[PDB]
Amino acid sequence: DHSDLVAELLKELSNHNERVEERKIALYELMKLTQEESFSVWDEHFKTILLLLLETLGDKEPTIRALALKVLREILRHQPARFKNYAELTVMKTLEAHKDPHKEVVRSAEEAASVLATSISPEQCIKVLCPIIQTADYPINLAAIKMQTKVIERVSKETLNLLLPEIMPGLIQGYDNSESSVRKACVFCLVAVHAVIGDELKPHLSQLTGSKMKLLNLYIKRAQT
Amino acid sequence: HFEDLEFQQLEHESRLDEEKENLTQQLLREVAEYQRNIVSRKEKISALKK
Ligand SMILES: [Cl-]
Repeated sequence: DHSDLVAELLKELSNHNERVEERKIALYELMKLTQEESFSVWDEHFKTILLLLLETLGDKEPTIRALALKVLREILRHQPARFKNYAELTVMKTLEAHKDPHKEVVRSAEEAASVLATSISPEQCIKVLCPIIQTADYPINLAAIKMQTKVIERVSKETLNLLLPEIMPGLIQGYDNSESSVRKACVFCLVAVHAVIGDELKPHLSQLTGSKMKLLNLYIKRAQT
Repeated sequence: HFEDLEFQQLEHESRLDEEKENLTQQLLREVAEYQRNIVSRKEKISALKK
């Protein structure tokens, strides 16, 4: 029933940079069967489907790239457990799409990123974002910081404290970044950190200036109320 | 949209205090370095005495 459609989806999706309309329809059918949770053959075809979908993120057509991100988003929502071994690859592919020249692709990537941050293992996601936050270019680093915030909102105190030496250096550095969006994203991330460990965050912020501390505390007292 | 502009104005309203604190941190690092240079040389002077 579905196995005959999948064969079509595979051979169609492997047609890179050709037959745009046929691949849109195949993507829509896949996405529809994911949302409806009618796809009973994820246990058989997930790996191949995912890899062909991630390769589709680099298509020439922006409408194809945007649609593939929407499909990826729904697969993340309904089959998050299957991304355990492809977590790193999916994260980097989703973040990379944020620097797309076309706004529809960037928007889809943002939607896919927000879902990804809650569909992935918390500890695993932080350890892959930390080097990205510190080294990547705008706005990929910005997207990585926002994703890290969503993850920290879903961890315990003990889990976060064991990951603090990896997280904090990037946020401190990011508070001094050129882009105001990155600086603002770092403040909001620190607020999320404070929401978990409380005043145990203070000694990690010994490097920050007085006014930078006052701006952070302004958003902290704003969040709890 | 407006949240970004508020954040950017809060930074500006403390811009002067920001620069004085940055400069202070630089001066504090230089003093600390000079203090280590003195300790290093006083150790030599003490050793060269007897
Ligand atoms: Cl497979």
